[PDB]
Amino acid sequence: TRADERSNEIIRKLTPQQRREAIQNGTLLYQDDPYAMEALRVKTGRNAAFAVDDEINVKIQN
Amino acid sequence: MCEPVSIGLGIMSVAGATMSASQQAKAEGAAIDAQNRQAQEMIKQMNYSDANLKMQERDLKEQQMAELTETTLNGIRNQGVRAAVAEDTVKERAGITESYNRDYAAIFGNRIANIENTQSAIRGQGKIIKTSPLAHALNVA
Amino acid sequence: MCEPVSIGLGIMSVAGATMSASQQAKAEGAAIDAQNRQAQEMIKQMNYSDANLKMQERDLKEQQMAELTETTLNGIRNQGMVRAAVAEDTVKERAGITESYNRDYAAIFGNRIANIENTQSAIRGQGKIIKTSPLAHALNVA
Amino acid sequence: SVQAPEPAPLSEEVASV
Amino acid sequence: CFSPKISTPKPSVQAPEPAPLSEEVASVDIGAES
Amino acid sequence: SVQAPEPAPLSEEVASV
Amino acid sequence: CFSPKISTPKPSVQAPEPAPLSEEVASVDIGAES
Amino acid sequence: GEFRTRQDMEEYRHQRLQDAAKSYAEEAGINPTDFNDNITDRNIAIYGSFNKYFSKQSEETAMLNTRIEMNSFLNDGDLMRSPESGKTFMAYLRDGLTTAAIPSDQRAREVITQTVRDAIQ
Repeated sequence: TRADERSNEIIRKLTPQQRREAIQNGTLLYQDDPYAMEALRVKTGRNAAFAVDDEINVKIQN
Repeated sequence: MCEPVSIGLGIMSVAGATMSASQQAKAEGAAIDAQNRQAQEMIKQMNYSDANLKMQERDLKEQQMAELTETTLNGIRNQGVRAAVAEDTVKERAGITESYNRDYAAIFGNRIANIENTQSAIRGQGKIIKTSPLAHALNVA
Repeated sequence: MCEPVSIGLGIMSVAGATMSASQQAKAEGAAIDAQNRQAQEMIKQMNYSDANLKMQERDLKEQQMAELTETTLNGIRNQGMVRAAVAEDTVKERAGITESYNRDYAAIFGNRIANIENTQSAIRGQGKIIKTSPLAHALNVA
Repeated sequence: SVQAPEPAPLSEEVASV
Repeated sequence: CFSPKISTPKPSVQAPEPAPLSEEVASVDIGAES
Repeated sequence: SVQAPEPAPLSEEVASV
Repeated sequence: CFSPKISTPKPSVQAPEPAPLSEEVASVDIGAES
Repeated sequence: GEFRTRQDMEEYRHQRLQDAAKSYAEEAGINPTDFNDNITDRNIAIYGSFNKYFSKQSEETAMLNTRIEMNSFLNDGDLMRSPESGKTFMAYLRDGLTTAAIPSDQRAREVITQTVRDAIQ
């Protein structure tokens, strides 16, 4: 659907160190790399669920 | 005397626990959500290393960081050690019934050694032997 | 408080961020427009050369002038005059930018594009104007 | 009261006859 | 005239420490240079 | 706190492989 | 019961300066006649 | 940094433009129906200014996630007392680096320098 797909295919064909240095120099990239967003979603879900369950468990042991 | 959460605590203090569980749940959870959002918002604007910060910022961060600490379920989180060392629908577990109750038949007949509360108890090469802080403290000193 | 443009501050203080963008735009632009109009009307009366005025008017003009300063987009404004000083598109024609005003990584990484075209004169142009640092420049003269 | 909670165990040891 | 309720405090960890000394005999100079 | 802004550049210089 | 909203002031420049002296030894006389 | 979404900036800019047009046309006595000189060279600057801020916000959120995970790891007792502790930390760091995640190597240097200071209390 989006017109930025071609950006996605050319972005995907990069060695991880190349992406690392491209981010480090700040010239290009960061909002179009299809891994950081997944990292945020997965880690956010883990954090929320674990916090709630730990709170309930300690309250029960109280 | 008009904040949605500033009347919730008052009405919980007055009325007490005479109501059902869900109302108390929401009334207690509102303030918790507010506190977590505020603390996370403050933490985001900061830096990471403590060698690049001023004095007041360091004190604020060290004071307000501790509310994210958790103590009970650390091991379940951290078990994911298997990757560092190597390189299930309750029924397959032994000692646990389908209703999350103990199964006395096996533990009394087959002489089951231990109960696998979590994973990694099947086979196992990660050790992780329980210790006591005071014994270690005497050992070092 | 009954003043039409003074109640905006009160509603801003009370209601706050729950309001949408348009209402904040109005309530914040009214005062700025009034101040700008007053400043223009007051500057338009005096003379130009500061050797022909009294001291009160000098101090008043110095204090009042700062409300009209601009600091960010000066280069775009001044680009026009340098063209005539030295001599005598539709986004798509630019390289590195898509029609949606976003960077085109494909061309950047394949065609080896040296520079991204923000403004005009990025195409060719021997005028230079290369960025420098104020502190080194100051140390040069001293 | 409630001096400190008890951490959840990985696995627990029992005995038999 | 009602049923008051209490709240369970959040556990806090700060590492044990012995009691402080009243005299507090320490270094006599403050400052890295010497 | 806030700091002084930065004027928009006329052009950017980039690098490649 | 309220949500205050802060604003961003416009930066202003009047040339940087070191801190002035205490005695500020200046010209002894007043006026352009000399 | 005042807005959080592109649409809000769009609407705010449109309204300010509409007010300013009349507010400036009134002074000279000129009828407003009679301002579009370098529209492209200002749109480009605005959009670049927005994109940079959005990128900075995202990377900072990633750093917060990593900080929480490190703090959660560091509080387990027996794992630290166990004779297999450093290898797990190194494996976690390598896995984090080799999946984008941690943006650059400066952040890795910073976290390595901070963990030593944390593991003292």
